[PDB]
Amino acid sequence: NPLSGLTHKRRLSALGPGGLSRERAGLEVRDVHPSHYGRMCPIETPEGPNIGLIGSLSVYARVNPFGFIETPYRKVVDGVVSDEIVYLTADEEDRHVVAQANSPIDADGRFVEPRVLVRRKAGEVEYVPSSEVDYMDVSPRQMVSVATAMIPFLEHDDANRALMGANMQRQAVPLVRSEAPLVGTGMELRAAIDAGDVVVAEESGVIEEVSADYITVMHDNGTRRTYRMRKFARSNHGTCANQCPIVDAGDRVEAGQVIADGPCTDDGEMALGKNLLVAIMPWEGHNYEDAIILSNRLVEEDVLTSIHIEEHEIDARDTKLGAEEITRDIPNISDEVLADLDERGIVRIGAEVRDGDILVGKVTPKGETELTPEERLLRAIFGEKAREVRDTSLKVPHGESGKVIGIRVFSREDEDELPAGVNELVRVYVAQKRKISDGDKLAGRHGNKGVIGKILPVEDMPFLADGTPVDIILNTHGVPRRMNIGQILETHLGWCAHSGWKVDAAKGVPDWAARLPDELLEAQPNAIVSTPVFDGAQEAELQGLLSCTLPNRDGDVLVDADGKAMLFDGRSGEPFPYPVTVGYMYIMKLHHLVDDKIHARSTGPYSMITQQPLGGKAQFGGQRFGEMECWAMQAYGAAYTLQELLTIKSDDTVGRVKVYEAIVKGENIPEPGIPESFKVLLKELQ
Amino acid sequence: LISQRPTLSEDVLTDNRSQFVIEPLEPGFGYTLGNSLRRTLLSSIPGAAVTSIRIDGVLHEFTTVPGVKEDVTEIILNLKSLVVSSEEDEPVTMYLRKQGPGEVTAGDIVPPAGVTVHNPGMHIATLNDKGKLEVELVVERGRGYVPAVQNRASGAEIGRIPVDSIYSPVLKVTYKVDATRVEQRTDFDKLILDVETKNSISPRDALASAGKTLVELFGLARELN
Amino acid sequence: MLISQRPTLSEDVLTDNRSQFVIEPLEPGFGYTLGNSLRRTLLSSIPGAAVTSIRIDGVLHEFTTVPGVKEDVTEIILNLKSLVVSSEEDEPVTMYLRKQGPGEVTAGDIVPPAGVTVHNPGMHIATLNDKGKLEVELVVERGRGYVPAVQNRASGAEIGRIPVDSIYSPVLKVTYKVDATRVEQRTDFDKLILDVETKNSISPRDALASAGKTLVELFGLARELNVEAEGIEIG
Amino acid sequence: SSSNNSVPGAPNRVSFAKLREPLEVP
Amino acid sequence: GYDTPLGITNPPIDELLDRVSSKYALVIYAAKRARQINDYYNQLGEGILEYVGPLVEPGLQEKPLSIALREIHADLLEHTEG
Amino acid sequence: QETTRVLTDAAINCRSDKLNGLKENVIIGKLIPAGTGINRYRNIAVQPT
Amino acid sequence: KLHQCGLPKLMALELFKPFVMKRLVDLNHAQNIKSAKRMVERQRPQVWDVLEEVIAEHPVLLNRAPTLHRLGIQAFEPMLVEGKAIQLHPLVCEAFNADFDGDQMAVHLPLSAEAQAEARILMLSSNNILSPASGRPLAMPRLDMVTGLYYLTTEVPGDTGEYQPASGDHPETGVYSSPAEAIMAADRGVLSVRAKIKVRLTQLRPPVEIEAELFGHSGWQPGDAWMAETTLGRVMFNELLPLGYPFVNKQMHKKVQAAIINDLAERYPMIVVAQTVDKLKDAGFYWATRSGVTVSMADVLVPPRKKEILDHYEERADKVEKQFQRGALNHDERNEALVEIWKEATDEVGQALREHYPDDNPIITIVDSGATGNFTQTRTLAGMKGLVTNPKGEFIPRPVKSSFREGLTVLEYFINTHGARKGLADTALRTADSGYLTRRLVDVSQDVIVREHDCQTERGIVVELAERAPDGTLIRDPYIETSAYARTLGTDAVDEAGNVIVERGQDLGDPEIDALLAAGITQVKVRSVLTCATSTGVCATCYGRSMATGKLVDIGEAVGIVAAQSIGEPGTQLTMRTDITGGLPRVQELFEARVPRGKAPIADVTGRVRLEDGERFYKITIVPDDGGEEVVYDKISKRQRLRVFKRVLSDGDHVEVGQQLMEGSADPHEVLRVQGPREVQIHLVREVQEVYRAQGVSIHDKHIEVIVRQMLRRVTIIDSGSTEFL
RNA sequence: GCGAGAGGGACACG
Ligand SMILES: [Mg+2]
Ligand SMILES: [Zn+2]
Repeated sequence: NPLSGLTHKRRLSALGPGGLSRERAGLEVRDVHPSHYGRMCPIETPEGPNIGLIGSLSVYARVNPFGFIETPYRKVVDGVVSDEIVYLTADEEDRHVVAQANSPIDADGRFVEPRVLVRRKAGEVEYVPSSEVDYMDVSPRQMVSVATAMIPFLEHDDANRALMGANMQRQAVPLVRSEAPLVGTGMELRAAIDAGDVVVAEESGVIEEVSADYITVMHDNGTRRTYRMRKFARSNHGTCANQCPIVDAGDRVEAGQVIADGPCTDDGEMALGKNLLVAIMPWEGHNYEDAIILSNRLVEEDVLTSIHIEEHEIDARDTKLGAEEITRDIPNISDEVLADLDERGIVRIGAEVRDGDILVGKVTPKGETELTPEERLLRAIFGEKAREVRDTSLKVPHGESGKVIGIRVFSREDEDELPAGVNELVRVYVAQKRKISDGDKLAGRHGNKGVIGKILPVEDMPFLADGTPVDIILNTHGVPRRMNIGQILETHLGWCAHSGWKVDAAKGVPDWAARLPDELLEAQPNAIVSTPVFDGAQEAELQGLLSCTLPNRDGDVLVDADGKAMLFDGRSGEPFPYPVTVGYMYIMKLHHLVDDKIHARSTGPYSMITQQPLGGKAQFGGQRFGEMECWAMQAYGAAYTLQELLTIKSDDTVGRVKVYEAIVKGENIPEPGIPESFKVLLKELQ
Repeated sequence: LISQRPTLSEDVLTDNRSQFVIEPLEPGFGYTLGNSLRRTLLSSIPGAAVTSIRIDGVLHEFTTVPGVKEDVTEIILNLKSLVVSSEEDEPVTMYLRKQGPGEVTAGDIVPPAGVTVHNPGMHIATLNDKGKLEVELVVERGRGYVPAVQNRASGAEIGRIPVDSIYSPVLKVTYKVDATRVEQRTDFDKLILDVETKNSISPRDALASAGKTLVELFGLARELN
Repeated sequence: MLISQRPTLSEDVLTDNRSQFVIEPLEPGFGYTLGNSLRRTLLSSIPGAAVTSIRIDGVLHEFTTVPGVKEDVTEIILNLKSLVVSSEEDEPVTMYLRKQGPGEVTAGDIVPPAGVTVHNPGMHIATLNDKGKLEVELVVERGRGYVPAVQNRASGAEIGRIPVDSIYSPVLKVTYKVDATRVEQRTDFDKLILDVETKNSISPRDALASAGKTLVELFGLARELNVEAEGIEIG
Repeated sequence: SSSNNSVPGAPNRVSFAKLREPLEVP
Repeated sequence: GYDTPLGITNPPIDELLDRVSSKYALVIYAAKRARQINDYYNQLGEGILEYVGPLVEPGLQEKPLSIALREIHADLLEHTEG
Repeated sequence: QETTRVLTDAAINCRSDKLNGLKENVIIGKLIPAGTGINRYRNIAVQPT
Repeated sequence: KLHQCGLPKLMALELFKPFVMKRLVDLNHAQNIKSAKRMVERQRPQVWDVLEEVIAEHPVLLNRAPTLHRLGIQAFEPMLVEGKAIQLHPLVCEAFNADFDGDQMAVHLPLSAEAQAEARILMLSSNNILSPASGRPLAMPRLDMVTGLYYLTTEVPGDTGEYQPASGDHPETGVYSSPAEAIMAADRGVLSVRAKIKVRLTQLRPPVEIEAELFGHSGWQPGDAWMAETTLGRVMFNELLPLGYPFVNKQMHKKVQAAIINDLAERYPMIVVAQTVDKLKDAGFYWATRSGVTVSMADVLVPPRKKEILDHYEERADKVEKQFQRGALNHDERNEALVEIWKEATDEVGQALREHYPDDNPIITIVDSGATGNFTQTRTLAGMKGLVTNPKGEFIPRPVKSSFREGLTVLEYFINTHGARKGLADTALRTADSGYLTRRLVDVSQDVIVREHDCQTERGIVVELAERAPDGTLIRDPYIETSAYARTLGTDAVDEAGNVIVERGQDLGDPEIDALLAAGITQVKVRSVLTCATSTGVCATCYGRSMATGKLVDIGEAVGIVAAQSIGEPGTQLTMRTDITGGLPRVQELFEARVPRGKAPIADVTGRVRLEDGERFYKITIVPDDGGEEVVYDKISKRQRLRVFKRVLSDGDHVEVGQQLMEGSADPHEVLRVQGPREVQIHLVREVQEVYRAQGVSIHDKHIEVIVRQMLRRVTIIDSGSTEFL
């Protein structure tokens, strides 16, 4: 997604040539030094064995010519917070004294209270009168990075769950629709146009022509430019890279305007996921311990579905016996599989394929072969070629299927650059519209990850008095003990935005709305809003906005002032005896789909060095039975199962075949022999 | 013992939705019946919807017709809101052709006899001077959600674009019970069901079909002795 | 449309008045849509009869105990409440109980007038001692469901008569569950499993038959709008 | 001044911000 | 009391335990009997040796070990420890 | 642990393994001397009564 | 069900490929084996049928790395399930430490009849309820189930349907004839499930006191009838328990459920316990949905008195800073003062939040039902974060003062990040270290397995078992579940030379301990693994009860690996202390027999002591009573502190053979040399248990005893005699 | 069908 590409850039990796490695990395270099403020985000970082070593630049940070990381600051003079931005490194920062970003200036640069929270030289935080303050942060969210700046209500989340949300915002797959978030931040738009994929007009003009493939703009003076759209391009991690125009033939577009969208962008701004109706009750244990239960609508209406393009490769090369050729003519195979193949091997565009289907009909010289003596003398009389070959064609791995997008062919006959010894090289793209299924990982923005336990039908889902089913149900026991109470506030503000609101300005304005900006006292339904990171909607403002939540269509407030609602059970019919917290939450589809995870092996390739089964899902591979698992088996006392797992399932090269035959024939299992790996150990000791 | 059997009164709020009122239901048989009908409506009301489309200029769902602003998948998504009502149970095919600039809408289809489109005003796509759209849709009767039938499952050609089908005329069902529950114990429920359909069939037809399905289903309980 | 797989109905007797009915294979999710409806109709759609109010001689204000009986008022009300009766007259019929002297008194002493019957005369109600005399007049009527103790709306219509909770229904307890039988070949058809337990008055099979009758009436009230409709038919 | 104004085709994403930003993001 | 067990838990293990000394003994007991049963079935057509194939009413296609464990439940077998 | 030291000093001492431990019988693929692997149960004979 | 696991058909087809091949070749569906192979590879439809046919009654082992303990791998009965995710029973999660936020699990297929029998008997999930470490249950309801059951069995006074006993005007109007009538009244909106009613129950054993009061001796309960003041929630719960279990009638906190399931595991067959646990799971989920427990902004109440107390403690902090600026104290002392006053302030704010919160609030209900979380997380959520640690471990004396509901500011959030990242990195490194320690323990104690039913050795360790109190009482020793429980007596117990209380060879379970305490005796001589005289391994009787099964250990149990895994599981969960090491490194150096980094010399002879308080060094001398020599001491810095007893070691005090003269961690080598193997064994066991209890983790001692036994197998030689020995 | 490197997921806060 664009966010991941943007965040990989601006990343600061503390490890590499000339730097400490993981094993050499201690437990102090990974901390958050007080000098990281404004120069390296303390939230965003990998949570594996890379904590602290890998980070990202803050939003406002700039690199000094020498290499140090500068940060802008508003210099305060004579108690007046001027707008003369000056960039300071860590040395200048700690030499002088810096005040906090959110201080109440009296609209002229003078603070209200004498004591303001100030950062001193050695990282200390104290209170100082408004006489010694020498510098001020440009704004809040100067400490966070781009990925973390997109988490609404960040100042209510905890560092652990904020870190998880920042890490997970870089993993969402691009959906097909990519609706913008109802509740977000001002960082979405800038993070989208700077990500690069959003096609932007460099110079203003008037749109001349628009189509799916090109957008031709006419400039003010003579020159015309046909921006070439990038449709269905495979990204590095297998996702789609569609760009769709968002302008028409009559529009005029200023320089720097978003002319077209990218994968996860909706009319310019970042859109990593979809807003679904969320309920926060424990529903029949299907959403138990981080499990999430979706509605079948998300499958019916394609709310959460993503296009995944996989790429396969095969090369025909000059072999010792001759050359390798790709032809429809192939050694013995039923002719029906040739139906999809074209006249010259590779399959035809738009052809569905499944596991075991042929993508590139390929043959190679079988090898030196012996004719029957009569056949050999007859063939010597003929002068006939052996015509032997052995079929070895590109077939998709197990658990793959979908339409074929593109066949890209490279040949020496076409005068291309190929590796030496390779005559032909053909790429085949296969796409699949992966729906949302059981086990697929879903996560909001505040670290509420979870697989999909069950996808109930639309009928048996809790529905408000209006009759709208709740699209997802999250467990309530996961919220309080993680201190990520921004998902609840995001839920409340999402409901407020979806249903709109109108503050009753009949008698002035309510006190809680005194500081509310104008043109927020009213908001029509589906009114997208934004809460900046460390300066956003307060709790009081949320309570007020929930007080006035103008009725949808009839005279009815589905969600009362407490943010909760009266929900009707989908199965029993009777309502739940207490109101439930309902709202709209922006949840996403992480790139941890089940179809990429499931694996099963009963027989596959073996390691030639030691005859254990191969490893991994790319090959067939068998799940490792490590030392700890054997310790558990020994603890149980199961001697025979341990012998089975270690002798005739893995290494008894003479035993595996016998076991296969015994099970096929139904006989008793043969007794295990001696593992081949022990023989390897013996030979090495010798 | 309250000797009164229930009834059914309709109230036409608008064209596409109406409120039915069943009373007097037995105390406690309110919410229960309302939900037992809500499920039937949202699940098993048969209808018609597009099953697969074919565009001459494309071979799969992941490409673009020349000229059209949308892409084949966008056109699929927009052609997922086409509400239809076929009479003949067997599959039927209806064509659509547009040349030159203009907005291709649901009103430009040419359905054969029996079948028809009930929302001509929907926007399907937009063309330009170079635009040319020629799409034939296939409509089949069915019920509930069935995902797209695979090309290789049938003997379909390369140009076929199967589309997942959702046959469900109903759109939104809710209910509420207003029980008197007087102190004199002459209590009863008053089920007010509210049904809204997507223009394919009036709520009367949907509720009648649900009642037919339930009457026939519960025959087993009655048909025991 | 043709379902292509007719649901069946089998049973497995557990006691003289109890059963575990099985309906299989119902459509997905046609296990909860009808399970709860059948449960509710069984509980509160099968007419029955029971006591509604009782007056005891010798007690007018002291609602705790009764003279000449080793039990107390609460015990007597509990015993009478769990008493099975069948009747045909709609208006509240009155019944008489009278035992003089010591001994024990069961449900066989109550004299039933014409029409009203007791299906368990052998049910101990109380005991008497020291030449004790018990004389109690009951009110029994027919209806549905479970009517709580009706408040004495009349100021002095029945000074000696106190109302009581009443169990009109014949079925005492119903539970239900579902399953996911044959997920793959049969595409997850549900298996409704009802467990119904009823008073002696009727076997659970008859209770299910009556529940089906009333359910078909209520759901056919919906069917009598557009008879030329389309819907699922078992055939 | 609600919304991020210095971008032409900005959807009117009203904002709750109380503090003006002297410096736009780099 | 033991409610009707199903699938892999039938017969109840705790009742089998009284028919042996330790859980491990039950493991090998049942496994050897299962080898005997499978061997009877496998070579029933020819001259079966001392293998006494099933002793309790076998299921239609009851897995060997299940027949064995049920036999042990009904006290239809004897064992001699190592 | 310390494969080199223990292996080389065992070589010098010409020490002999008896193969009756729990990890030694797992490397060579034999029944562990524990639980269902001990001879008290490995050799139990069962026949119909 | 507890013995079942879902399995996607796409995985079951590949796992069971040869089995399905054989089965369908037998059914003519494929002529020969190669045709069957092609059929299954292309997945023709009827394959699915045959697959189910074979998969029935065929266990499969589920495993989740890391396999920390024995229950990590368990055998489940598979069944085909649509989708591609292994549907796992919730109650086994705590065994696997598995949460459904993206975990993966591996499935293995046993083949031979021995392997299938082992999976069905030894490893079946329904046969593994109790942990092998301390015997506490692990298949019990947790989280949603606990919340549901706590809502079910809790009693709310003043609720509709309550039993009001007012008389004279009309009856009580609260009694019900049967649970059937009460559930009928609850289905109608009359009786709340949590209302105090009086039922007439006739299929549930009464509480023991009622049992003795009404029936006396042998009331057969399924037929009889008895009145019970209870709540229909409790009545419905008690239908989940076995028939014979007495009516409980208590609010089902998590601890109460633990006691109940422990009683079921001890007194009933494992099948009954498995079925009861499954029914408890079903009821818990069903009544968790109806519990209406939700978290919302409105329900996260803030303490109304925050401002006043905050101003008070801010004034105190201002005073401390003011006197610091005047030179009243150094910076260390003023940091201490700020930390102290702010710790007191945070504790007070927690108290005020606790007192202000209602009883039935969702957050307070979740925490107080034992389901999840501790009250500190609620205090931080509403209230204030409190003090926050610097990266070095010191406290930032600011401190943070905004609750996560109120929203932290930029600098407070920055300060919080310190502790957060520090915790994460610490977690990873500690995981690696505890893994290494587990490997070392497993490799040092694997060869300890039960071999003999009983060595009949008369030796045996002693256990305190509720020492006397100064006023004179039997105050139970707090840590008895680990030491005295699950051991076999070595010698009989008597009181005042009276009748024998418990004979030699008794299991010594909970009833047995209650008998001991009632008799007034305190100390008990119980056999252990330290004293077992078996040549190879350990005798079954000395080991005692097997924690998992509950009965005496078998003759093939590999108790060594069980003990190693038991000691290595709570690893990855020990936190250090803010010098005497007291975390996982303390365990590592204690089990490695290292010279402690904080040695505190203990004496070697009794008698009066000439104290020589040394400055920059120290000097102690104990007047020997043999008089041999007052073993002199030096090099001990003037840092350690004389140990406190009875009084803290004083000039002329009468020391013992092992009185820790100073403060610190004594050395096992020296204490062994000076006292003997008995005392060194008790020292090691005591220190390891103390470290594991600093974190409140319960391990039965016999695992530590196995490890300590494996330490002291060897002896050093001083004189070779005349036989080959160095 | 091996090795190195990179990224990533899952792993007790009483
Ligand atoms: Mg996890
Ligand atoms: Zn012993």
